[PDB]
Amino acid sequence: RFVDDYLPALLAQASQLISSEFHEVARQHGFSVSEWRVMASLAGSEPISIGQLAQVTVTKQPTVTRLLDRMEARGQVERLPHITLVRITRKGLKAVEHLMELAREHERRVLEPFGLRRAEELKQTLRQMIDLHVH
Amino acid sequence: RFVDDYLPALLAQASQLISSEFHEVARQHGFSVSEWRVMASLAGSEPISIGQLAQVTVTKQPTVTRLLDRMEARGQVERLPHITLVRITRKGLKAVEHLMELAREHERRVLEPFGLRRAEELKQTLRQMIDLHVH
Ligand SMILES: O=C(O)Cc1c[nH]c2ccc(O)cc12
Ligand SMILES: O=C(O)Cc1c[nH]c2ccc(O)cc12
Repeated sequence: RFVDDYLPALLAQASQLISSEFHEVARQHGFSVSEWRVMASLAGSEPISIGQLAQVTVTKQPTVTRLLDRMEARGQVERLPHITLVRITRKGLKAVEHLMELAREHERRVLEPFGLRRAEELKQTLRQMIDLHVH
Repeated sequence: RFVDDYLPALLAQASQLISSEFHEVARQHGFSVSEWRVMASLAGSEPISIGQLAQVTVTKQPTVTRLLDRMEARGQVERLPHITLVRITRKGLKAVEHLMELAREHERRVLEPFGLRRAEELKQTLRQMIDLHVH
């Protein structure tokens, strides 16, 4: 059956199922999905462009702009001129650091049954695919 | 940097980038994303439940119900009693079969740089992850 082996369908189902699990934790800790993606993507990062942030958070750029309006109002991120760059603030980092710990724990549980070899192979393949297909 | 290696972010970016490429082709051939996912998921399949279809198409069940209302009106799918099951009709299969050929061609181009070993490993890992995390 086509869909059983079709790569884009497999990627999309695996992604939705694993992410939905962690999104429950994120909401339990007062975060929306979009807030979690923005703060976790900026944590430990150099300032990046709005376009880069939109790509990594898989969010449309106009949606990201509205999101940054309100996250900047709450002091969690800051927009800078270089093209507009964006960074997480210390307030945002302190707000998200425990959640990032929990995210790493959840990821470890998801990948443990596969073993280190298969887990690293999966992550490397995904990184290579992103770098080939990004615009 | 957290996000560079975080599995759910990697899965979601790879999935969005590869799928967006094929969605362009689907629209060029008169299909919406949701129509493509439903018809391709049902092609060659036994009738499946609305809940199963919602999971495989990564679409919320109420959205799927509205989608099936209009796809059934166009004669592309049919809802049956067993729990409601759903199948593709011959009209729907004829409408989507060429697009499925093009989808297989696009998938082959996406996976060719990785080689058969890495491609099969990726697909097997994704299938195993889906089967572990589905509800
Ligand atoms: O839209 C995409 O590429 C991702 C996707 C998720 N579920 C699907 C089921 C069938 C299909 O053809 C594609 C998909
Ligand atoms: O929401 C998800 O699990 C998927 C996702 C896509 N891009 C992200 C960037 C950072 C992050 O923590 C998660 C994600």
